[PDB]
Amino acid sequence: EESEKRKRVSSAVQFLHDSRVKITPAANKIQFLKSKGLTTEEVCEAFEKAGQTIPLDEIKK
Ligand SMILES: CCN1C(=O)c2ccccc2Sc2cc(NC(=O)Cc3ccc(F)cc3)ccc21
Repeated sequence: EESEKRKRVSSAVQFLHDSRVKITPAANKIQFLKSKGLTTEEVCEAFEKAGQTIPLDEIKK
């Protein structure tokens, strides 16, 4: 749980840093990360650690 959480968040951060990912809508990114088993908590953390505007309009909670 703990180790898999750390790894998910870290993978999400590198994901958000990908130049091809960055130019896509926030919605795409959230939905993909959710399909990757991240919690909304972890999604929010990833955006923070990646220094990217946490997408405020959060539909999928
Ligand atoms: C091929 C480039 N790319 C996308 O275009 C893209 C853009 C928005 C949403 C999903 C995708 S699929 C995709 C995935 C990835 N990376 C992974 O699938 C690896 C990964 C990322 C986050 C995780 F939580 C687990 C594995 C990189 C670029 C990329």
